[PDB]
Amino acid sequence: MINEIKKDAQERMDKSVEALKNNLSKVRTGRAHPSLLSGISVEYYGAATPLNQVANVVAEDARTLAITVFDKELTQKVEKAIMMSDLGLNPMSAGTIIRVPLPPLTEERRKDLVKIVRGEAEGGRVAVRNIRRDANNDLKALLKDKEISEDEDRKAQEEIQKLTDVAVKKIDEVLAAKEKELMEV
Repeated sequence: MINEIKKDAQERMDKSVEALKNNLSKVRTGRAHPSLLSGISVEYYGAATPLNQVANVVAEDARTLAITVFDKELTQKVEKAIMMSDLGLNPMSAGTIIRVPLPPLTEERRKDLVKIVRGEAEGGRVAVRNIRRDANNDLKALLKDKEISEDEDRKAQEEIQKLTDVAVKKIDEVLAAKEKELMEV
């Protein structure tokens, strides 16, 4: 059962990492990231529809987003949706294209978002550490039931340790990159 425990821990940590990245993607920076608008929804033929199903979102340049609405009848609803997302964005349209510049961060706002991303990172780290703790306890149960040897338990913990260190390093790197962007003035 050691292998099942290791694989489980690995899948759980990998997903904790993805969860962190997803969360950070919702944090606006001075740089263009189509992902920032992933949560945008527009009323289409009576139903709340994802932005990506009614338009393509691309980075025109490092600091500008370009949104092309496929149906000309949706351009203004899309634009309004963006203004409603309260991201401090000023979308401007023409035809089916909505240009959305990414404005620079004010000092006060930069320090606030840094706090937020560093806090999210810490959450990812505690998540991964909870998984290591949960996996190591599962190994202990086996050891104590005499299902695995002490040496197998110790080797397993070592592996768990490595999965932990990698996940945490991944989290630290993702944080660094995000802070680097936030520090851009």
